[PDB]
Amino acid sequence: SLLPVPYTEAASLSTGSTVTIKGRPLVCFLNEPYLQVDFHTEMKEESDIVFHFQVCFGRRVVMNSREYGAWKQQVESKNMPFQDGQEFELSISVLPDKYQVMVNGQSSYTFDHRIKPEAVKMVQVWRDISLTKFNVS
Amino acid sequence: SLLPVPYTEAASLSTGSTVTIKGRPLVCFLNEPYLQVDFHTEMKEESDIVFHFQVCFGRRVVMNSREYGAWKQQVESKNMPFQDGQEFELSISVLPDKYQVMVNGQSSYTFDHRIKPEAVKMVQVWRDISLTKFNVS
Repeated sequence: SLLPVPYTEAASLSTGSTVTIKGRPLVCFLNEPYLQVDFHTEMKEESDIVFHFQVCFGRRVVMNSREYGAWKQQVESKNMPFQDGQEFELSISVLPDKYQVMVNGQSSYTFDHRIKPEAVKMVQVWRDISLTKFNVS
Repeated sequence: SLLPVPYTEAASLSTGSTVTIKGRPLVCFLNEPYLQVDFHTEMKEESDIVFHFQVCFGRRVVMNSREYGAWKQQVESKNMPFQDGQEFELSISVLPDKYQVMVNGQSSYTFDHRIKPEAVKMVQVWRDISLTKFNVS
């Protein structure tokens, strides 16, 4: 029932789209496992990133974009709704002005659009998780 | 021919021991894949770490120890012998005073012993790599 990780899926997004991910960190929070979700402009892994969401479980979350190969202004959050050793459900909704990140049904992070979500062609979910579900509305 | 990752093996070390790892990052350096090698005091993942070696490919290496659950003084290196998109051979040798880390046959990092290497009971190799070989002399 596990999906391969790194997980790559071609995707198209617009206002109203939701990306839902169900997974579990591979190790305890003391070990600082990571989760990364990247919305790419092309199927290639080295392409630009419209939205980069990286969790360091139990510590912090960083968000950014990678434009013409360069990381832009990093946004950091210490909000940590993820629970040690538990399965999580993460949903990323495309709103007119921003992305809204729900964790286990709780609004947890937002990121204003820097590039139109229509530029997205691929989503990659990777780092230290097992993945059971991935869906795009 | 691939080994499972995270990879955990019971181990005993002393002066003269060598831990050899052969693997490949799962993604390009632009994506900053990580490699982590931890020498633990017990088979449990949450146990103390005598030697923590973490690579952020193309950026930096950090080394530390985790004693009674707390990270101690971090050591950082910008030395980056690892090559983008290539298979690497990493060897960690236990010398009387320190660990010596060879990357593709080149001495690349050292870390003075903070705890006797005889305290090690397990080695864990994890993060964003595929692993083809793991050996302890």
